[PDB]
Amino acid sequence: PFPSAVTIKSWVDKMQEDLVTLAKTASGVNQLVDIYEKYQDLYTVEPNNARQLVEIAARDIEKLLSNRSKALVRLALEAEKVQAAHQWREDFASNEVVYYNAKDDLDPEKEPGSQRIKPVFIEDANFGRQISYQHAAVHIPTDIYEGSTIVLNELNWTSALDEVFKKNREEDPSLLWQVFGSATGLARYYPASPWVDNKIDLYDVRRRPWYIQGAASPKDMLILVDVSGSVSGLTLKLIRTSVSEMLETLSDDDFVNVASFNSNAQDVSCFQHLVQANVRNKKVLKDAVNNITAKGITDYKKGFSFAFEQLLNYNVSRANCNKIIMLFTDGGEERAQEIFNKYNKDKKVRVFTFSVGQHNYDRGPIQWMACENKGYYYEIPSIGAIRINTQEYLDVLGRPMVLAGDKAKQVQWTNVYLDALELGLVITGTLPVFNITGQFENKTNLKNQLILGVMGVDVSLEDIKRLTPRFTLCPNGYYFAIDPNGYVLLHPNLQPKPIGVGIPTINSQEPVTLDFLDAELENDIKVEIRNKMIDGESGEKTFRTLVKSQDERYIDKGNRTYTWTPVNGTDYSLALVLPTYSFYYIKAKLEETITQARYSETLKPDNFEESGYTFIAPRDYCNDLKISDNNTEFLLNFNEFIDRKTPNNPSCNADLINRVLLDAGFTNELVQNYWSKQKNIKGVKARFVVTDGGITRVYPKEAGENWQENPETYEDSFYKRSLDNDNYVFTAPYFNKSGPGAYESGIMVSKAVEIYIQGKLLKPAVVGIKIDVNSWIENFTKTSIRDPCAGPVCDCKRNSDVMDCVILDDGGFLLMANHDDYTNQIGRFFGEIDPSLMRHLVNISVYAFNKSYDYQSVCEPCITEQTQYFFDNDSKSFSGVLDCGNCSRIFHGEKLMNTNLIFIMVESKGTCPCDTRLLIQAEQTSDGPNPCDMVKQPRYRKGPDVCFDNNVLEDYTDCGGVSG
Ligand SMILES: *[C@@H]1O[C@H](CO)[C@@H](O[C@@H]2O[C@H](CO)[C@@H](O[C@@H]3O[C@H](CO)[C@@H](O)[C@H](O)[C@H]3NC(C)=O)[C@H](O)[C@H]2NC(C)=O)[C@H](O)[C@H]1NC(C)=O
Ligand SMILES: *[C@@H]1O[C@H](CO)[C@@H](O[C@@H]2O[C@H](CO)[C@@H](O)[C@H](O)[C@H]2NC(C)=O)[C@H](O)[C@H]1NC(C)=O
Ligand SMILES: *[C@@H]1O[C@H](CO)[C@@H](O[C@@H]2O[C@H](CO)[C@@H](O)[C@H](O)[C@H]2NC(C)=O)[C@H](O)[C@H]1NC(C)=O
Ligand SMILES: *[C@@H]1O[C@H](CO)[C@@H](O[C@@H]2O[C@H](CO)[C@@H](O)[C@H](O)[C@H]2NC(C)=O)[C@H](O)[C@H]1NC(C)=O
Ligand SMILES: *[C@@H]1O[C@H](CO)[C@@H](O)[C@H](O)[C@H]1NC(C)=O
Ligand SMILES: [Ca+2]
Repeated sequence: PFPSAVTIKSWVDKMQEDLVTLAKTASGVNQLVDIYEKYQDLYTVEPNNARQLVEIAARDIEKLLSNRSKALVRLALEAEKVQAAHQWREDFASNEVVYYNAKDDLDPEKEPGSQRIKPVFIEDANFGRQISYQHAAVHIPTDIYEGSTIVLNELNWTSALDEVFKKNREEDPSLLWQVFGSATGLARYYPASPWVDNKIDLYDVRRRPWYIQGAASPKDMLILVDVSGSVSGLTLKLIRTSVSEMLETLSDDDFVNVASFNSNAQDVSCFQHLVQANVRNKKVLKDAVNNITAKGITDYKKGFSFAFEQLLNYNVSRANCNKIIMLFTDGGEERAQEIFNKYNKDKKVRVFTFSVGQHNYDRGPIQWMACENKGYYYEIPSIGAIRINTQEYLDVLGRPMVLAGDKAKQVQWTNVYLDALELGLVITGTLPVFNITGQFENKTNLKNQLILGVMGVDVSLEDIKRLTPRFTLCPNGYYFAIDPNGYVLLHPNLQPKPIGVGIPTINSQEPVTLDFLDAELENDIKVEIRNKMIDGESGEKTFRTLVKSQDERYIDKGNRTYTWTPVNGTDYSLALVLPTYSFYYIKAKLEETITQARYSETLKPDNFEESGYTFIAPRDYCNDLKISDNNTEFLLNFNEFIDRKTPNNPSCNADLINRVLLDAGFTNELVQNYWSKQKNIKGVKARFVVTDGGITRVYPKEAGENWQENPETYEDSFYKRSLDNDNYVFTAPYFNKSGPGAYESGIMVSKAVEIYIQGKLLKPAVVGIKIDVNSWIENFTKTSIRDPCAGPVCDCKRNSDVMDCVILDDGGFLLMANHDDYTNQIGRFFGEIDPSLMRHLVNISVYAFNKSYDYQSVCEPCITEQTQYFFDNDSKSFSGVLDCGNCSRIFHGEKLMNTNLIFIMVESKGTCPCDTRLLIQAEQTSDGPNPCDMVKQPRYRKGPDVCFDNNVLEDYTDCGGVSG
């Protein structure tokens, strides 16, 4: 029969007592506590003033960005002057311009006016590529010829930029790239490196996001696509491709909507008013455009009366400047003067008309439409012209800002994106270069209304991470930065991968934009904090929050303090996250050389046998010291650097080395004093200790090989979980993996060491014990059953036909069970085993499911969706019958004290046959939030407030029709 409540309570208490006493008397929690207090005077406890740390880091970031901006300013000034001094030569001798071309074979062994350079590249670990500091490299795309009179002249006058490149690199030796995009297509970057290796190069500097950002202002684009009968065939395909390519030239500050009209206008997609050009809204628009079919009779007066009306909707968020209309058609007869005179008579909306396809229609009304209203006229007769014709409109948009003068020259930083030359995540500062030919004397201003190009300097996210040190903080603490759009400049979750836009269809260029709410669990307080950081305010917030574990299988509850201050002079805002225990940290004392030598003796490779297999985190301690992926090489390197020259050396971080050696001494003292006394423990497979300061030691040698955790202590998930929890934490092993299962490695349970210096609280180290599966299962079996209770089993035997005994963790994964096949399935989620039982537990509020979306994830032909189950009711007791289909199974669940395990004893599914749709806990490729519903309630984003959208001097006489 079903055991009584007092009997099962006693049974759970016995199992608890056994496990907790084994863990406490095997891993020396009190032992390390006593060691830490009684080895005082070798360290001091220093405060962590968040208001000071975040301000210092913000000031450092501001200084770095000002350094990066001064180079742009001086480069732009020099380029403007050199263009002002240039003479337009036409007769170029075969050797008059000298450059590298950055795309020629280095060994040709062999032009109209150019002489190539054979440069020398040695190496540079700062870039990873092979670079030359002697001269700059020029990239000319495949389409544009390098012998044209328009390209040779720039190849000549831009040659003066190399001196300023060298001057900037010698003033600030940390400059990565210094690129000068040109209006003709060529790009000049200072460190001479070969271009990226069918290998055809489609790169065009005039389409990169930084160039587009620096060449114009945020736009309000409304593409108007003609879908009448006449555009059927090749014209429709060209229109679709051209619209997609035009959508590709849009940033997050830009708002766009695509409409269509044969005889009555309609929105092409679910959007109705306007959407910002994210990576997802753009995909929605592209798919809706690719679904377009052509049928009907053209009606311009009903399409423009629709475009102008959606350009007047102010209930929604928009860039509120540069209201432009794109007309994609073939040709017609109606110019529709009445519509323009009615809607746009003061001429505040630009109109760009495109004549797509190969035909013989009247290209007359559309040229007049692009002429009367501000705009330019384009013709796309083939796929080749699509790129240039779609990218050219920025030249037209750039006139107001150049006419503004030396007021639009403001440095703007792009979103995080993967570098073209493979440096990883970078951000580029952009400064436009104006045309000042004949500036001193008021003679020429007709062609001075077009930009020469955009200057750009790249700063890597590694620099910004280096400006924010994290090793004085607890692993749970971290830094993050937010831009006005809400995306993260810095975040631990952010990874160098393109953002998943949707489910991968069967059979790097895009910016990496990850929102703050999409990098952590969304919470009500975290939205207010995000809004405050966007507004640019400084404040403190302490609140209870749910934090996802690093392994992403668990959710644990902790106290966190958010401190944020704006990076003044820059749109970005910086914030610091600190748990309560992280407010105080241990700083190692200088001590003496004898102590350093004694501590260095501990972790030598020959000393593994006594100390245990030692892991050292790959943290850079010296500039010459090189971190390695394999921990053995790094440990050998650290040993030889410490022993060979000095424990403390110039150009090395004294604090980090002192902390590491102090931790090594503490760990060796622990092991030799306590662990060595008990050579073998029946319940314990292995004893390991993980300590802040990047050292990990496990006593058994076989366990060291079995140990699969990250060498870095901060990256360990179990370490962070033990920090968050004040009780013993059990970590479920991985199931059906290449790594050894929980039969040779055991079950990992970890308890955090708590230190009380003065009244302060410190949690420097975490200890763990690996539990033998065999000892655990036999102990679980013997205590559960009562020998004289009854003939039929009152509790589970080794293989109970009826009664089922399984103990679960907070995540719900199975750690121990009576059944043999269940024990073969240790480490698996308890779903796929008794899914109806899990659904009942969730329904009665035993576990709480919280789902999220990972956007930077890779699948097999993407956004995935993850689920993470946690305990949510702190009631130690739950019972009930399952009320199964036509039946009912009785269960009782008791949680095992501190250890956090939960034992549930229920009947087998033979008794009451329920349905088994599994409750899966993995990540399943799932498309993310519907964009259509998310645009109705947008998030809060601050927007640039500097727009140059009109000047009255602007000469709109270059409309294009006349010049063709
Ligand atoms: C655009 O191309 C032109 C051709 O290379 C360059 O103009 C030439 O610059 C040369 C620099 O070596 C000048 O040579 C020197 O000029 C001085 C006058 O200061 C004279 O004594 C000599 O002609 C000569 N001597 C020296 C000191 O080497 C050429 O006079 C000059 N003229 C030509 C041939 O066009 C420009 O440099 C280039 N533009 C930019 C901005 O780089
Ligand atoms: C950035 O500079 C601003 C200047 O506006 C600083 O803000 C000032 O802070 C000082 C003392 O902290 C006060 O005397 C001023 O009244 C503040 N001005 C305000 C309210 O804007 C700010 O300290 C700097 N921020 C950083 C990151 O150091
Ligand atoms: C939203 O925009 C629409 C048009 O874009 C406008 O509709 C008005 O709605 C209010 C109340 O909802 C009513 O007075 C009328 O239906 C509309 N006003 C007019 C045309 O007189 C309005 O600008 C916005 N609606 C709201 C919610 O204010
Ligand atoms: C994720 O977990 C949190 C904490 O359990 C959820 O918040 C609770 O939701 C339940 C109902 O699901 C309410 O009864 C509680 O009052 C909520 N607590 C708080 C503090 O709001 C949260 O709703 C879960 N879901 C997601 C996906 O966010
Ligand atoms: C700014 O550059 C100066 C030299 O130009 C340098 O001393 C300083 O460290 C730089 N600031 C940074 C990189 O934060
Ligand atoms: Ca037609």
